[PDB]
Amino acid sequence: KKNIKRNVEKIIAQWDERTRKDFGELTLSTGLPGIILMLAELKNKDNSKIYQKKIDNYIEYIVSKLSTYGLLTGSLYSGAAGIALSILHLREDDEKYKNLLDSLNRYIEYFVREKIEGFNLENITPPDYDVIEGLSGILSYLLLINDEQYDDLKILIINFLSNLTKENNGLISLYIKSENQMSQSESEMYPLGCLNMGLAHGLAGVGCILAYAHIKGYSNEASLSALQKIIFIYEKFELERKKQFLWKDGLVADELKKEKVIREASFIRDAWCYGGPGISLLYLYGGLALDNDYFVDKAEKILESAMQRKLGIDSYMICHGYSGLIEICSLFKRLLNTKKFDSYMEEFNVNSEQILEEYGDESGTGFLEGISGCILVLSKFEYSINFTYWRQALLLFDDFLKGG
Ligand SMILES: [Zn+2]
Repeated sequence: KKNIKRNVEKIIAQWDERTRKDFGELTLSTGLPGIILMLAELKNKDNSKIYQKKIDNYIEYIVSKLSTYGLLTGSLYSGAAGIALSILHLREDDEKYKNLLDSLNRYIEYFVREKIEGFNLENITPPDYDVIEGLSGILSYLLLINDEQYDDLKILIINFLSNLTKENNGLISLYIKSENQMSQSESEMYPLGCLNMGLAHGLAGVGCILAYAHIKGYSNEASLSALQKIIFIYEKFELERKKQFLWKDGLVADELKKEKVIREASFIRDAWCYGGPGISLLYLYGGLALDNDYFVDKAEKILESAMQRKLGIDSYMICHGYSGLIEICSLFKRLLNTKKFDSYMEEFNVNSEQILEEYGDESGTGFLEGISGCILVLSKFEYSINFTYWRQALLLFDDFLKGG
């Protein structure tokens, strides 16, 4: 289909215009890091020449924005880790990429080490630890670096996350007080606060990165116990019978302190960020890292269930849309050689032309919610060799069974 080409071309036009006119532009979420990945993934196509040029332009632009306004964050989705991920594949092509990457890496270590030092536990909020803004996301990038000089950093973060699964105010740790919720409306959903149970912002994300850390060579008894405790909490608060393979977004103090779910949710959905699809990654990675066939078998059922149901799905975006679910299924097939999701993947690719044309102008061009995320997904069905590490940003680990 020649429609990816037209669409890409118009994304380049918008970004060529912007790159001679905002914090947002430098983020993986909505900005150039995402556009760089999308374009870099299209190398086999005829216009890779032009694409590498735009990529190099957009990198130029990024470094002069950094060397003027600096960086405030090391985060995967808003900061240095996402900028570094978007160009990691380019490292050995020229020293300009290597130098820039080394700068990003020193900044990250500085930033992480500084964030851990100043951390106040009874002010814990998801951007502290999570995938989008916190350490889990940062570690996801760092584990791609083999240079042994980041070992202490890796374990510093691993211990820190593990420690957050310990009991506190009686029992607690990763529990978020109501005033510590990310948004006004969330403070109001959870007047007594909660344990966030999503991949993007909650316990599943922390669990995944610890399983992935283990298989990359980075674990101890404390982290393996943390992983275990997390999967144990997922096994415990799983909803029942007809709501089987479902979890609420958050568990509240008393639910936790009585070990049974009490009040029922208003809105559960099937997303990468919250719900079954994301949660299946925890079971998959726990299962594989812990050598537990039950966990692995179950991850499959959790995802299979979500694909059948598509709860709250009304777009093709990555974060909480159908492209997200589809990409998680593609990972299962890569790691397990399962055929369980083959019809869902087939159907999506059959429908591709329509997906792009009806994609809103409304959610922008960016990775996490915009059309370029969707183009990444489509592009790797068409040509499955990944030139980039984009999937790392979603905790989709193609190297999970490659060793250390
Ligand atoms: Zn989302």
